[PDB]
Amino acid sequence: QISVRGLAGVENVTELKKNFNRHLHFTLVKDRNVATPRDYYFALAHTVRDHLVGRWIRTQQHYYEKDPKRIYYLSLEFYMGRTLQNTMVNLALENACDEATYQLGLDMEELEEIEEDAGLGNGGLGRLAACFLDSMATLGLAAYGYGIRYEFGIFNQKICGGWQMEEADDWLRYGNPWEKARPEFTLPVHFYGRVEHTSQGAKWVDTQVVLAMPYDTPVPGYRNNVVNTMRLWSAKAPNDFVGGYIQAVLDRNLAENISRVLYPNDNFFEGKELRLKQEYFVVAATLQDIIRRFKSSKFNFDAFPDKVAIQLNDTHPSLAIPELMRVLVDLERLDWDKAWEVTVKTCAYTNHTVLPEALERWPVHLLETLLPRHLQIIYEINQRFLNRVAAAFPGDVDRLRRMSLVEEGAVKRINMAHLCIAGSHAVNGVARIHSEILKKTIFKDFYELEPHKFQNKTNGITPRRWLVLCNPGLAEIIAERIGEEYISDLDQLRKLLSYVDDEAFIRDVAKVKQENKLKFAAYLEREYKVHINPNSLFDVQVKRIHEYKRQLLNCLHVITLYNRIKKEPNKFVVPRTVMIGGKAAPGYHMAKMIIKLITAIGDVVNHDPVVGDRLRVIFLENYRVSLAEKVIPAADLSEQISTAGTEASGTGNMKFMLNGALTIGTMDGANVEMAEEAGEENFFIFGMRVEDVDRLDQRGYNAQEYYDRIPELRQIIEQLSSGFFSPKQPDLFKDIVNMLMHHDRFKVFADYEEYVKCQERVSALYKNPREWTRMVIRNIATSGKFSSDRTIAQYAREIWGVEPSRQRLPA
Amino acid sequence: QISVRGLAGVENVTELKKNFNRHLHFTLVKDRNVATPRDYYFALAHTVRDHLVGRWIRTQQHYYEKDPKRIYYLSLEFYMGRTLQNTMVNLALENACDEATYQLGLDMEELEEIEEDAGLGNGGLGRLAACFLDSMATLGLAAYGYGIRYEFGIFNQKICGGWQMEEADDWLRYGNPWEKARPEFTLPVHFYGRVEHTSQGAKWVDTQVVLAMPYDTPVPGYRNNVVNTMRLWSAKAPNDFVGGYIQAVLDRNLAENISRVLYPNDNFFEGKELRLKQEYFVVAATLQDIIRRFKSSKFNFDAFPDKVAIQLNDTHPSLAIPELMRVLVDLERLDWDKAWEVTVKTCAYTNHTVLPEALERWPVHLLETLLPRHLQIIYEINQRFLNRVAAAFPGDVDRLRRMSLVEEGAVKRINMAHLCIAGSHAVNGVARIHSEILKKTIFKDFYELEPHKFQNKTNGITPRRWLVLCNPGLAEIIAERIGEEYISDLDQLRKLLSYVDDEAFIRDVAKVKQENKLKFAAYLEREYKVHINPNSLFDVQVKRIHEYKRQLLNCLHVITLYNRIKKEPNKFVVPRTVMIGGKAAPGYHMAKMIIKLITAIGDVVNHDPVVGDRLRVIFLENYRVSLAEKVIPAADLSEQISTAGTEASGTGNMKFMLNGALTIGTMDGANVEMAEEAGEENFFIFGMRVEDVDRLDQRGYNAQEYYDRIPELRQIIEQLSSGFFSPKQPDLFKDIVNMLMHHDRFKVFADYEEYVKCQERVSALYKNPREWTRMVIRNIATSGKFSSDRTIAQYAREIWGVEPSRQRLPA
Ligand SMILES: OC[C@@H]1O[C@@H](OC2=Cc3c(O)cc(O)cc3O[C@H]2c2ccc(O)cc2)[C@@H](O)[C@H](O)[C@H]1O
Ligand SMILES: OC[C@@H]1O[C@@H](OC2=Cc3c(O)cc(O)cc3O[C@H]2c2ccc(O)cc2)[C@@H](O)[C@H](O)[C@H]1O
Repeated sequence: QISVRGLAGVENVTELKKNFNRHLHFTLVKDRNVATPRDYYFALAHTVRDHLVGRWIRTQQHYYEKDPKRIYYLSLEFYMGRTLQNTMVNLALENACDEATYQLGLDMEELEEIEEDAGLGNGGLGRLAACFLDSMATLGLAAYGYGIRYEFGIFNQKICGGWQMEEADDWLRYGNPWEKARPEFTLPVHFYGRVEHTSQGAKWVDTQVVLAMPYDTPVPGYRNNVVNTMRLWSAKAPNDFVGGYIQAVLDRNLAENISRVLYPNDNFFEGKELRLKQEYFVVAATLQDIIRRFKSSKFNFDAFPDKVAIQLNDTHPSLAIPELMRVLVDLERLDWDKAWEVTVKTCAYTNHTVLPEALERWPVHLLETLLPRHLQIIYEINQRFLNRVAAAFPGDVDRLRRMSLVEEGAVKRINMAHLCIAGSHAVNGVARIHSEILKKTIFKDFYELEPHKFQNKTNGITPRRWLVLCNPGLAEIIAERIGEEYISDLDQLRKLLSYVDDEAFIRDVAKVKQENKLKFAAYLEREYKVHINPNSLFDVQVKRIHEYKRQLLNCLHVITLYNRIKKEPNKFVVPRTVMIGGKAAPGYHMAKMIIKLITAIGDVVNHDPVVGDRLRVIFLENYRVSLAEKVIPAADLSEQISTAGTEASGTGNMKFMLNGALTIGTMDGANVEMAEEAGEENFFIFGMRVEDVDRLDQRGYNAQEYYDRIPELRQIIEQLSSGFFSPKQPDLFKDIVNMLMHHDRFKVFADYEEYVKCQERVSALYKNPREWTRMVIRNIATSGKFSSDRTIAQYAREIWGVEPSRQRLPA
Repeated sequence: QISVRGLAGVENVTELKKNFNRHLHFTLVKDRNVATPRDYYFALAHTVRDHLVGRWIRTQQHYYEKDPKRIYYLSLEFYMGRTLQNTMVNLALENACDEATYQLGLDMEELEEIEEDAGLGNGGLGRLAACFLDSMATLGLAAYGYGIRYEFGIFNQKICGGWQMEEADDWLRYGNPWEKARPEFTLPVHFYGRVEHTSQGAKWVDTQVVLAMPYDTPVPGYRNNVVNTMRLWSAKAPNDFVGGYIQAVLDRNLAENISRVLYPNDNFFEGKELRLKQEYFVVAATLQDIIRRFKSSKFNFDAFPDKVAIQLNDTHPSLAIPELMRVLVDLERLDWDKAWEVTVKTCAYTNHTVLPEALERWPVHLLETLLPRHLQIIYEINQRFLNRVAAAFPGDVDRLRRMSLVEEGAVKRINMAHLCIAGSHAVNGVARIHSEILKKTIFKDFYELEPHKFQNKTNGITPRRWLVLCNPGLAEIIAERIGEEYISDLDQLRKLLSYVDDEAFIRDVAKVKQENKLKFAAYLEREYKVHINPNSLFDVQVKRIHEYKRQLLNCLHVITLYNRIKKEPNKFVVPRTVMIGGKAAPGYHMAKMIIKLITAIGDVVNHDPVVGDRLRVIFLENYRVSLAEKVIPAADLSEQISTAGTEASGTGNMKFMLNGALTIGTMDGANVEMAEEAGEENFFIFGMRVEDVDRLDQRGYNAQEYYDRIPELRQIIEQLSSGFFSPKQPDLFKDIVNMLMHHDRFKVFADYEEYVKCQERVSALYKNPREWTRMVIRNIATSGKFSSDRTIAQYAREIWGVEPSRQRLPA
């Protein structure tokens, strides 16, 4: 039906129907007469997975015999989403499976809606991991994702009475047809115990054992026949063990609780023991796998960093550094100095945030108890690292205190970021502005000691999931003009600037948007019986709910729009559907209040007969990867409105740009590079830059000043306090008011005026559909930099020391 | 290679090799080069399971369209063992799979050793369930096994320092290739809450929900193309739910603990709340399934007992009676009287023991809390039942007290046996002597009220698992003489009496035994490096360790044999390997002491150079279904030595008889019917009959009398007390001595003298191998009565009201 979806060859189609029917019979043990849509989805999934298998075995045996340098991407999050569509796209089977299912009397897109998200992440860091796996496979890297097979991913969000309610994300209830259990490669992980020092140095003894059972999931490259592996570990009680026999069997649960659930904190450090156990579990099992694979290869650990790269996604797997030192010194019996040389050449660290509340600072007592040998190693790392600091900066005692892996205080803690910098040959931020901030502020001391350590790798997104999968309409009109090479060479989208005056392309770009908006409107109607005006500007802020992301600033604008209509009812305004969605971490009270305020605004705005269909505010329930794939192709305006200096990069920004939305944003994270790529005349940039936030911090942020000088702001704060948006609970939003007036770390009121005025420019442009569409073409055409293929090629060349390849494997 | 194993057709073999290789590639995702024997086992299992699938779908759709009466066998235990061999035998694929694997360079029997027992039972009651499923499928009954999918079956037994140690039976670690998850047919089960009485009668409200997820396993009949279903329920926390979000997700474990582990009590009632929850879980989910299947059939609950039989394996699923009454009255709104008429015509009860410690007597407070509506219904059942008792036996107030479902005392309890008799149209014992005892003693009052209720169904064993699978050598020499109809018509073994003087058959029977003994000796050598003299009489007592089963009496004989050798070293005796095995329930101290005494006797006997290879005592570790299949075909002498009146039936007795062992036993359980079938001249019967035990109970059992009058007994008791068998812990066996001398409920010393003398007759016959073998032929030839096909045909005709059929399904 669509070119970019590939060929429905008569042979391909007849085989797929045959294999579909074989799986329905032998795999599902179902007759055509009793089979539910869920059975049909599973029959298709098994059929599509069969097509991976030959390439999956051949890829791995190609890496065995050719023995390239292996890349290990360690993350406590893989935010993978659904696998069925992505697999069909990367194997060129989408049109064949669509034809095959149609001939069988089935709608493939209804079947796709049955699959559970693999929601094994919180947000950007998690989704980055997932985009990276896709790009490493597409660039033919010998790459392995290593993580935890959480039984429960990020909670399912319900909205009840306008409030977030959390349900368990039981994603494995009907099984996972993609993964292969590898219980034969199960490994032991140790906890607690103590250290004895003997003639053969240190031994870690009297430990409790937890087994790590790996589950392998295929990662297909784009039409290159490469299939890499994501290995996720599952916690299992060891074989051998007052409540007696029954209670001892039930107590197996405690060890298995290690892989039970994803900690739902986005950009926030909660120092829970169980979280620490998850971090060590993934590091200990993974490094045993890496060492085993290293020893059984073509030929001493001198060559270890020429055969191994360990990339640490944030500080979460930071214990890989002391764990690698433990295995090399305590088990392989290397000298400390050689072990340390190997470790630093093997490991690199990615930082994702500058917010102090996000930094991992584990109490020393917890490490003493859980991981006694790791604490000893961390102390020895610290002594030798501070010895090098004293030699470079003699007598700079405060530098010694600031740089230490040990933080003094009521509770002594280990700074895991300091451990990562000390134990890694490369440290990177995730956008140029963030990487510079790292060198200027939080890691200034480390930058001065080792300037060549510090790099930038600007984030990207995979144009497979984030254009070809989610927006086939837009992929199609682009391919019709420039062919298909752009799908793994996204800089070719620059060829689109040649069509900025082409009436046909202009018509087609607006037509695809219109279709995406009618499809999203229909989804909202089907699933939730929510009606939206599809002739409205779709104004979309989707991301985790946080003070720094300033959903509240969006809230102040929505009420401004409502209050201007009530003041001048007869005055024409561009109709808007304002859509906000995202999950609040369960214990983040302010975030849960903000969700309640969005729904409360909706309760007034959406029922005012003076407003009617000119303005709608809706909270999108259960924002996750599959919902991103539906709403982002439907968006006209992308809200990227973080306080300047607070969003390290963002990736949602890059998805919206790729899918034909215009961006309203601050000069923050990758927004700066996106505005540089398209031209700032093609971006709605507003608000304080980093330097203006710093100047305001220097003289003190007084929010009362803004309230006193802006009548429209005062009216809104007064509506919040007096109970206009909570008439039966008039003091409901006291906490939001009090934070905005007195405790606002993110300076919401300081950007209010520039934001409202910038929003006026957005509406002005929207009234001119031709010029709106021409500005959209200028955005899409310059989004190529933001491909994760670009990001990964930089990692491969500048940190891992390996060369990418688009060249195909032979079958 | 062997006729009874079927045809290795060139086409059959080439297909199996093709499907083996397909599963290795697509199912296991493995190359020939990396594949372990475990992978090869799984490739074969998946290949063999594929052959079930067509027959499995067709059988179930045949029952849908033909709508016969359905039989529901409710058991908290299915002791199934391994499935791979049984499946190949029942589909006639054993020789083809053997040839197919041989051509692939693989030993099918090594592959079979990789499969985990489905050890979802304790002993006889559990194994009876399993034999019954096999026979119902072989007799073309529309039968369903309903139970619990325990994550952990009966514990793995290790012997450490001569002591039992329990390990968790992690039978699902590598998956179960036989079962099909049916998460789509998940049902809710309710716990706790309270009852409100409204205008529409009673409602059960404010309950906690646990979901029951069914797993369906195929049950193949013998070469009749019938494939029935065993449905096992798995506990799952409901969708919707101070430790906050993380703790609430971890707390899902508590509801899922319901299907975590099999209670390892054989013939003993432990009143644990979690056990009660398991009983209600299996009853509530099962009866919802039954009611749904009843409503969606060819046509009011009047016809319900013409379409449904519920068979209660012991009192474990006794709550089916009040549960069926709850659904019919509270949900379907039937009058009490009609509901009760339906319930009694639907339900029947099997009793497995007369021992008071085994009877389920649940505290009323526990039922009040867990199952408030069920307690109300049980009270109303009791009132109406005792009203019928008062009318039949006016003024017999003590009869009213003895028959009540309610037992008065410090703790008021419900007698679940009384509930079963009241709520069932049929009650059966499991051997003629046991069924008569029921009518004469524990259920005398009930027999007088309703004599036509009380039946006998003598236990049986499936000659598929217990002859063709385990002893193909013996199956073969029998088929060579009488053909193969005996395999599902076991009374044809009577034709073997024609060969009692045939020199060839006599030679062949002794040759098969000799081969079985060399194969068992080799297994013991391979797995445990234990050496046994294969030219010794194999004297075997395998069953759960209990005082009533009198492993201790076997112990007194072994030491008698040792003490006679030491007294007269030069005197020739028939060499013996004395083998004892079985599990002790973890909390049964006396049972664990007995295991320790068997190993302690071994520690002396097996190292005395005067004894050498003339006598060996060994404890067989981890007695289970797969180990029964190895040792029972190797046995010369079957020990069945329970105190007369205590073993309801036994089934181990019947296995040994089928496999060419002679029996030494009491006139207890089915031993009486086995001696009647073969002729008592062909059995080594000894000891008190029931009437002699009763006479001893009447004047008081004084064990000191026996000790005072039997010098050989006194010597042994003195060896036990003085520390001869525990030299470093001389008082180790004080508890055994004290129980034997003062508290022995099973009168061990009273049968000592007759047992030793009967054992002398066994040895005398063994010295004459021709006459031993002729007596064996007379045993095998008369074992036909003991087929579970015979037992099931009786259930079908005399309780369920359905006609068996050996006729085949068409494909
Ligand atoms: O940001 C400031 C913090 O926010 C809230 O607590 C949490 C912070 C948080 C966040 O800022 C972003 C997230 O994605 C997640 C967060 O989780 C918690 C939290 C607090 C209590 C818990 O039960 C668990 C975590 C506040 O409740 C807390 O007082 C404050 O320290
Ligand atoms: O037979 C007499 C009983 O035996 C032991 O307890 C148990 C009995 C028992 C049995 O006779 C056969 C079995 O298969 C299992 C049995 O389990 C326990 C038992 C006691 C304590 C526990 O922790 C659990 C069960 C004795 O420890 C107990 O004192 C006594 O009442």
